[PDB]
Amino acid sequence: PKHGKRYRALLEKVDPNKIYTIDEAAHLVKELATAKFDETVEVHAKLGIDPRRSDQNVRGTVSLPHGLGKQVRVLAIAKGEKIKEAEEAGADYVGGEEIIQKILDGWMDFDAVVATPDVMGAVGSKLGRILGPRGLLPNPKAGTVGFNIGEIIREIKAGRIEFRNDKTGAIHAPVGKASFPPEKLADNIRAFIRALEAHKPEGAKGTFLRSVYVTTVMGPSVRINPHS
RNA sequence: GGGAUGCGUAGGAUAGGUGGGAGCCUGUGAACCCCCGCCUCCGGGUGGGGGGGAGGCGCCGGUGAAAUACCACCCUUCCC
Ligand SMILES: [Mg+2]
Ligand SMILES: [Mg+2]
Ligand SMILES: [Mg+2]
Ligand SMILES: [Mg+2]
Ligand SMILES: [Mg+2]
Ligand SMILES: [Mg+2]
Ligand SMILES: [Mg+2]
Ligand SMILES: [Mg+2]
Ligand SMILES: [Mg+2]
Ligand SMILES: [Mg+2]
Ligand SMILES: [Mg+2]
Repeated sequence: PKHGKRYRALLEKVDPNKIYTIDEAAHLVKELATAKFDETVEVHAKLGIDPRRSDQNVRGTVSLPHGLGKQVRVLAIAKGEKIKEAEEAGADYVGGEEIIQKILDGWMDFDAVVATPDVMGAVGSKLGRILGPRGLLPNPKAGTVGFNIGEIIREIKAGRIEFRNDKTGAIHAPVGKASFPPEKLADNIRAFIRALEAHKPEGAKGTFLRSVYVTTVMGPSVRINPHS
């Protein structure tokens, strides 16, 4: 069949006609985590926007109240003293334009890139075609470009996530782990939804949150009332 | 309501987008072989019947603008 026995059992646990409250889903989603690791919990929403126009894009970051339950390998590219501000903030890999060469050669061992605006000329032109397609190019809207490198790094290390609608008008984010207590999952989920709504495009017509789902890495989805 | 889509070059090859992902499937039957429906760019994709009887997939690496298992929300175009 299309799914293995493990996944089939999980499918029994969901009412496919029910719209769950966030509180309920918080509990349920933990039951939907039966893979052989501590599964990330995810939220997905179908947005009432035209992804074809940039002025109706939804893109930002939100600090999850309870963090991500995952460490983020952070590479910072900075010039001068900012190089130390970076290291001190806890950056995994630190460097200036010199390390651009490493990435040009194929080095990709990191999850997030942050940089001072003053290296963004080189980063953009040298790394743009490498980091861009990977959604790893530092960017104001992603909160990954700034002179306050240490504050950015700390926010990211503290559980700040980025979200950006895809070309189909959908949007997705990790919001914790199946090991989180349900109340904490619930908080993180709301935090994300709130951040989403704070980025509703003025021009967006009709229901913004057309649908909102919660799920686990390897499990089925649960449809939720975003305002619960 | 149900199901599949998606093929420049390179790449094992028909790579839809994004997000998750370090695991996934498998005596509730792997590889492999035969047959069939639908689709087909004639490569295959996808679903199923029969045989078979324990391995298969991903990661890694490689190619690439992008990387594949698995899962989720969607898109396009299509079927029932
Ligand atoms: Mg194509
Ligand atoms: Mg293509
Ligand atoms: Mg994917
Ligand atoms: Mg990814
Ligand atoms: Mg058999
Ligand atoms: Mg069989
Ligand atoms: Mg024959
Ligand atoms: Mg066929
Ligand atoms: Mg076949
Ligand atoms: Mg048999
Ligand atoms: Mg899922």
